[PDB]
Amino acid sequence: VPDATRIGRATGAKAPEFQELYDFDAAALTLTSAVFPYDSQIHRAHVVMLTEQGILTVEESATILSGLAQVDELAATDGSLRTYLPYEAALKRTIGSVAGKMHIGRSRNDLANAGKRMFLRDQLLRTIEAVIGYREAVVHKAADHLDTVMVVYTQRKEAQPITLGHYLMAISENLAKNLDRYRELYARINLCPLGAAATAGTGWPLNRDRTSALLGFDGLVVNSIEGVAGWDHVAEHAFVNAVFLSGLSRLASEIQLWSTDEYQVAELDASFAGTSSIMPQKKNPDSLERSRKAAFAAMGPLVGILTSLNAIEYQYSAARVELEPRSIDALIAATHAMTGVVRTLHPNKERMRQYAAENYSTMTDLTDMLVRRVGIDYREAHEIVAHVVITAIEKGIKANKIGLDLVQEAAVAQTGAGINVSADDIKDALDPWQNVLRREGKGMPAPMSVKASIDDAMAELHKDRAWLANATQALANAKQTLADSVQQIIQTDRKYL
Amino acid sequence: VPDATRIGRATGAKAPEFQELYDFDAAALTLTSAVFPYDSQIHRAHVVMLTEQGILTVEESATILSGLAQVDELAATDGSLRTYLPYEAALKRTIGSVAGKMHIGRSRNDLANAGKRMFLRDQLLRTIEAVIGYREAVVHKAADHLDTVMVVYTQRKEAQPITLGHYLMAISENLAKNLDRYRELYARINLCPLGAAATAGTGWPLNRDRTSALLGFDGLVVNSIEGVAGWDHVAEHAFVNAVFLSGLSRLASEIQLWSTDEYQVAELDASFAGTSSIMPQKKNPDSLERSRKAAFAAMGPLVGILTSLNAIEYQYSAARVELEPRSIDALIAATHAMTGVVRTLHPNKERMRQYAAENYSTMTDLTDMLVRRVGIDYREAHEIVAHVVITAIEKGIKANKIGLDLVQEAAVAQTGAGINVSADDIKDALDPWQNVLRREGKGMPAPMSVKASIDDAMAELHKDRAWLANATQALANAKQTLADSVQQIIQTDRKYL
Amino acid sequence: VPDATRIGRATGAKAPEFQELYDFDAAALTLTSAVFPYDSQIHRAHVVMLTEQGILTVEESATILSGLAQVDELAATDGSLRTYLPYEAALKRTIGSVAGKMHIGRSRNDLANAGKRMFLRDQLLRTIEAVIGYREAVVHKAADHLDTVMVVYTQRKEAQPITLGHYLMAISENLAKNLDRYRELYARINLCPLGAAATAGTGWPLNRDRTSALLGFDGLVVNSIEGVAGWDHVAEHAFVNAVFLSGLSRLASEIQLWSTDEYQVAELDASFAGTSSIMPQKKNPDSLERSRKAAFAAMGPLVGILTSLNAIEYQYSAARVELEPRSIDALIAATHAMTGVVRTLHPNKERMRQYAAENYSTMTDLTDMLVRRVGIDYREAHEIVAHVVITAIEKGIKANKIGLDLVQEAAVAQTGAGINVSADDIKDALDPWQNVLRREGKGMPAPMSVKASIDDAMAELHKDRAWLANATQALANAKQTLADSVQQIIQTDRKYL
Amino acid sequence: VPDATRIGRATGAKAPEFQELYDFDAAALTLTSAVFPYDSQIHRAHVVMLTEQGILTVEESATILSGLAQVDELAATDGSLRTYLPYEAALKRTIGSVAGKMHIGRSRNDLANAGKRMFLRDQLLRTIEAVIGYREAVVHKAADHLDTVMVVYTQRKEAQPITLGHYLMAISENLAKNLDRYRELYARINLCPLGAAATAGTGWPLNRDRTSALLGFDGLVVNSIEGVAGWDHVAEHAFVNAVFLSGLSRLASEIQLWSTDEYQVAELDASFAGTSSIMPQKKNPDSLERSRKAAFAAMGPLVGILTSLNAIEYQYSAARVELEPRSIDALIAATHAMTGVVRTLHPNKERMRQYAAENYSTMTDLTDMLVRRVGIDYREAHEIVAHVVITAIEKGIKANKIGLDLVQEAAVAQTGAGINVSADDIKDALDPWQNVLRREGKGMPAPMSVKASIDDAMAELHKDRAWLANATQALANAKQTLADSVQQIIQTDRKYL
Repeated sequence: VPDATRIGRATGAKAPEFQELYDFDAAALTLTSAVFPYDSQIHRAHVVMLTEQGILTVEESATILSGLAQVDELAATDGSLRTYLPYEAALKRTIGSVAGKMHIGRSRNDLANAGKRMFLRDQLLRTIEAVIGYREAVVHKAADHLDTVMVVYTQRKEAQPITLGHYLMAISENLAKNLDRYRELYARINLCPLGAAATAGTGWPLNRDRTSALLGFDGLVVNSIEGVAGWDHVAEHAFVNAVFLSGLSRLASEIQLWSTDEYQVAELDASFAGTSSIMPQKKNPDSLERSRKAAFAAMGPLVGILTSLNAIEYQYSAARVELEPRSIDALIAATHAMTGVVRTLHPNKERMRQYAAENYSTMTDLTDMLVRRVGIDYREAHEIVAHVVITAIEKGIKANKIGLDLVQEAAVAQTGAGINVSADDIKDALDPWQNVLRREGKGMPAPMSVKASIDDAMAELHKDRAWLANATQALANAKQTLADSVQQIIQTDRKYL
Repeated sequence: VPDATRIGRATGAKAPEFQELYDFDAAALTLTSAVFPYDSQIHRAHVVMLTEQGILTVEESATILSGLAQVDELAATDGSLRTYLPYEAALKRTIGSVAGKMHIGRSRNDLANAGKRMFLRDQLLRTIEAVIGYREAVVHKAADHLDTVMVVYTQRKEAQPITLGHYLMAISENLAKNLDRYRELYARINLCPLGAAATAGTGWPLNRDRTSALLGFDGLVVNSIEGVAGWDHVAEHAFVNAVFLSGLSRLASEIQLWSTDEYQVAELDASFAGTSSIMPQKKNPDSLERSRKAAFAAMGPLVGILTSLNAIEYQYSAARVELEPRSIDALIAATHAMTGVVRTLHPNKERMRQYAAENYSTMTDLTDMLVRRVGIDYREAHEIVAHVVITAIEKGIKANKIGLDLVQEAAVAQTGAGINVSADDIKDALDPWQNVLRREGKGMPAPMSVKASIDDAMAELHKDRAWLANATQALANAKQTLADSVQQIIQTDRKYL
Repeated sequence: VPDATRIGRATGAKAPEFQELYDFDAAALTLTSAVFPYDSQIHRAHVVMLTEQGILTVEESATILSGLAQVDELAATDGSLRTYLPYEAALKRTIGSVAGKMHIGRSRNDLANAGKRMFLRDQLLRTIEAVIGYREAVVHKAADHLDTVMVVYTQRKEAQPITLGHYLMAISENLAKNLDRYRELYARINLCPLGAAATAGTGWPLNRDRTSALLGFDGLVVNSIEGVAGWDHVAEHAFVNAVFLSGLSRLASEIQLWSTDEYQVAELDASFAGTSSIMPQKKNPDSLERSRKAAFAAMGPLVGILTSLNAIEYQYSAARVELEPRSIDALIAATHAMTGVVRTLHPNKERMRQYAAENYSTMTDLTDMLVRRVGIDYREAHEIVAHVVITAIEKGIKANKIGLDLVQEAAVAQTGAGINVSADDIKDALDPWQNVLRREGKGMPAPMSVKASIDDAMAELHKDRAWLANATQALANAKQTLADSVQQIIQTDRKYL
Repeated sequence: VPDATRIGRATGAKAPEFQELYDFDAAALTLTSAVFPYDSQIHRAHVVMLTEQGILTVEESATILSGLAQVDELAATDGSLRTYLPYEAALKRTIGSVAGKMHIGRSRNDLANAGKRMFLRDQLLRTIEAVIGYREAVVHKAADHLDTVMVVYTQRKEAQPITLGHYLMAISENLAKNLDRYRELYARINLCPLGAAATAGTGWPLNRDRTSALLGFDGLVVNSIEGVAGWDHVAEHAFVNAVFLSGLSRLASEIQLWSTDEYQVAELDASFAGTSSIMPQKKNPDSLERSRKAAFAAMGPLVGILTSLNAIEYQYSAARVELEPRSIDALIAATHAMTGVVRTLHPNKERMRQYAAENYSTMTDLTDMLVRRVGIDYREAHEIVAHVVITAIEKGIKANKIGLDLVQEAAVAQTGAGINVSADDIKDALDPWQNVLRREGKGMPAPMSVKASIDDAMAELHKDRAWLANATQALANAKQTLADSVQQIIQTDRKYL
């Protein structure tokens, strides 16, 4: 059965990144189902530590640890066993009374806090990976468009000449700082609240550093109230999602205006556009609009979370709003989709050059030139060139046909004085590619300037990937160390007692 | 004329920190008036740099720089001269045509972006100072209450025994991470977008590193689009305010429940409470409620800013919502007020000890004890002690009068079996101060454990102050260097030409 | 298998209304799956109208209408057939080319707009029903507590004596105005945008009034742009949910403070409370806190929707945020839960009377009495009674033991003058039940005053139910008329051609 | 001194409506200063009623009422006398002890609640007036553009031909429903909570209907808790502002795209555009962007208010966020500005007709035609016409040059079959003005259809104005009745005692 939406101008298949936008909603787990595997890790690491502290005998420990494996498999099909007390009770039906001892010196409060942190931890690494993939597409694309002269806009009005590479490296710098936000957040998420128990700790001599290490954390949430009452990292995760997607919305909006029937300076790749069920001519920006809709929706969780924190005391509370899997799934899908839009975007280079040359974005260089040559102040030069534009529009003269006669009229009509400049000066000022070549300082659109910041982004991307790799490898190490300690106890009990 | 609100039980004056809450609203500047002094700094630093680059002659430079001083003084009483173009025009009326040359290679876009950053920069240091003052009061107060036994709550129900020092050190840990957020933000605020001009730079050979250094920045916003289109730091500043104040709201809510007529475990200092104009008995928590109202209002700017970013392209845009002075003024007033509430809070130690001993917060230790002594699993022990509570309530027995007979009944009625524990074990378990002494791991309420994290917070506060001092001193250095360079040009022109 | 959470003090089963809070999240449909049955109604009504307009022959119509039945059944298990174009294509595989003609003069834009309206329509009636059930429990409960003297609070400080019936009738008045909001909204939701097609109508001679009537609408969205671009009713639905649940959060917070270990003026019914997995004494207000969490989350959709509307033009747009089934499901569950909390709430009448008599909420009547008897101004009387309270607290005198000596001291110590009142006046003023009986104006807690507004709420509830019944019956009528017209065409084609 | 921003292409003065956007921020009152005149009305009406109830002697009443006049004048320059207790104390310094008796049976709680309602009441009428002025400009403008053929957009892609009048009447229908929202809100704002006193009424025999009538209310907030705890009308006022401005943002965004350098289908009037301080060619849409920024900011108050309601009990609370004067002032300025933008907008009719004829918005009529003539299903016809567009773009054929050869190619290349239609059918289908004339059902762009809904909007606007007039006149009547009753008492005391 074919894809019934790939009709008319929607040729080929949806790009896989484009399809994500339609799939994540119905495939998203509940928070309960997504956190549940991490709770089971906590059960194992907590029991291991209880064993190493002499609170559980090695017999008791091995019986429990083997029960968790059995119950974990039951809960794969029985959703009711995914909250703690149903889980504990089913473990008691599987190995008996000893099951209850896995909760010594522990609570649902610090269990839930740790499990949700572990879930948000992986989803944070999942996000950093996607945001790195987003930046790479952006930077790779910039490197191919150092010569693609085009206008930049301000207030949705043509401003000055630049290049597509210049524009894309603004997104790279936006994404670099969003990656810092995410890494900063990670340091506060990857703290372990286990050992806080209900909110006040326990008399049982737990080793909180041990449970924290086995579960992949880089440190502890020290104070026990903060361990269960702390939620600011949930609000911050929601925020960074919101702020990052707002920049993604702006790019998607920028590209959507580029690809209007009236601009026609860019065209979406067919694999990222849909059609209309009624209007055959439509090549619709469904990818851009559905991506932005995910950006708008990220406002919701952030507001919900902060409202819930403003409404309570500094306590554990069941009234606090969560950051849900479906919210992150939406962020990932949009990020993947815009990664694809950017990689496959088709710039219409000739109409780009045309707008830059004809629609008066070069007037600033005409103004600056009068100031460089005849030495008038900028406000006066600006007033003359304004008259030039006003007159040229009235007379239908495109910017690149503006000449000496017209510049002389405006100076006269505005100051009574002529102005001492040559036809060649005007010609230089009105050449959009020279507008680019002259803007060669740090962060400006000249090729050697944009290439320089691309090289910097290359070096920064290598560090981004390195940070991601070390963080991913660290969690894998602790996960492997935990699985070893678990088999160690199960085999020790099997052989020596 | 006396303060007509200090009547009835509202004895003495309002605490000055309490009065701030009523004064900041009517005293708050507009964004235009608050940013305007920083724009004038930018005019000076930008002109200095234009001079050092040979774009302005030293004569032109000195004439401009002297004009800014004159116009700055005019604008102290003429509000209309506080936006750029009115300012430029009044400088032209004061020194003539040369005034226009101060805008060479510059725009209102990067001017405004830099000026607002400078304003938010100082207000960020102002906030860190207040948040440090908030943490100091919290930690100083904790150090005096290592022995103040009291219950901690979860879900607004008495949970386990702790101390006031333990509770306050949860706030200290919350504030430490909010200080990290603010310092992380500072690094992104203290970047200079000047040199971006409209959005694309300029042909004029500016030294952007020079203007950035003279104005106190630690680096550049490199890409020129990001220089004018970047706003994520405004949204992040709004967020950290929102999240930090949400924790402040929770403490104020915690203290407000403490000081209810029904709890009576704490009392606000008279200088932080008001009365009722109708009900003479009221000692009202106006300080707490008005502080929380500031926390709720901080939701607004954050949402407004992110909405505006979701609604535009990646451009300079006049449609973006600002972070207003009055919003920060509200944060500061609430922070100062809660600094005062915490310092002067009166804990009712005896009723604190009473609740801890009588209202069953010690039952967990009774449960843990059965598990330590007779070795039953925790779920079974928990079921027995639950029956103990149910029966003791039915019979009006306070927790600390629970004895061997009752524990034996419940075990029998629940398991058919007696339970092998002594009267002295039960007595230990039910002593609320021993509940505290036994919770002696990291982050737990035992005095030696709370004293340990106080010492850590002492060391962290010293670093907080050091970071603040270095950051404040750096801006003062650059401000002094700028003022010197300005006088240098004015005196060079006066003597040699 | 028993409910593993019903342990300790959590005796019996969860109340069914309480269980809803834990079930709705995993059971909630996607917007696609919830709107899909209504789209199929639209297909039928649209085709019927096309037939009555002579755009489809009766043969074509019957073939289509029979295909929809077949495809509807396929889509019950094939989720992919629940968006339009997959559905149309599968109808074409089932009856052939004629399938395409069901889309004549129609678009996905006005189809989706109408289908979502129909979904929100039923969910709005579902909400009004639940909110009526909420008000009935509130009013029924008030009628049983005209004598339950208790203090009302302001700023979480005891204010004046009232009764539980008085308090509950404030909620009834809050709910009456929320029912008006919902009915006002309904009139704007129940308008039909079908006939707008893409956004501009069509040349095909549709009868829009006909399609609107067959689908249960009370009128048209007239202008065709408004038909597809209109979304304000989605934002308003989100808002009323948010504002109504905020009042529900406040009641749940009110009851949660009532049921603290320190207040003890009310107790949740065991079927609406949980326990702790660690602390056996806990009787936790899970119902209240989880209900409030739904109130906080309703902030999200509202903000998401309005953000999306602020970010677009006045057009159809795929970027607009929806009101999702899971959001409404949360509202319903919380409303049902608080309906149960209110019905089964256990007021502790004796401790209610005790607080009212001892904790100084009667001082206003003491103040008013001095003004009635000796004729001093209220500010002076208020200052005397304030001194009375201050002294009585210092000396440990409960309010109801305040006598003539004390009142005379305070007047002397404050004015130098005695005060001409009798021991019996003071005794009257300090009797909390007389405080109630004297507050007998409109809306005040005296029994005859509260009974009067209960009778009014009875009459209003009868009208609420009548409006609901007429609105439900109207949709059922149109649904039946539609099903008849569909069978009419299928049988006409079967017999005569 | 001239307006230094009216330079370059910013010719003439700012339109006064445009200037409002820059003035309201610095001119906005605090909530305290804006509510204060209404509090003084309440003092008068409350005292009058106390007199009519025999609680005050006519001597006492006249002394008070004359004092309020004196103190009102003092508070015009002394801001400290604008909150209640400072005001009462200064009235006591002016007429003596009797001043205190004006507060009998009253509180700051119901005083503040009523005063803020009165303030929001007038500001609501102020808003309805502005929104009516907005709709009139929209409808007046539509009536002049029944022939202005232009494309409508969906997803920012050209959709189908319409007219400017058709588009504007979508805004009129949006505004009609926003006027209903505002009138619905008004009925809940114009209820009087006075008589509730602290929260529970009073023993003093007040006539609440009397005070309510003298102050212009149409009814009472009956229950006394609801009288002081009720805030839902504040949240609803914030919402309707937010939702209405979101529609205003969308129009401003629509017009801003119209007026891009690339669309050029509309141009802002010079009096509603600014220029750039650097780029002389800029004709910037400052009016549109600053209007949208007001729409985004209206998100803030709404969120702040609902957060504060979610964070408290159902009580009077000083923690509730207000709707501030500056928020409404922003709404009014934007509404006035867009009223001016719409009235003075310059449509470029020829380029409008050009886009409609050349850029393929007529393809739906080409598709519908194949279905009408040869009877193929819509999906097949749609696939053929899609191929037509794809081929015509490839070959550079504008829509209106599409002919029989091309249509025949596509049918063949897509179905193998030719298609039985004439050159004249195709020509009809591709004529954009006939696309309009054929869309002649309810709400469609045909002139006789748009003229019909203009006549309806005319009739609705007359009713809008009538409702506004009756509501304004009613408040003026009660204000005059109050002023009479006040002079009555002052003159009665002067003559007879």
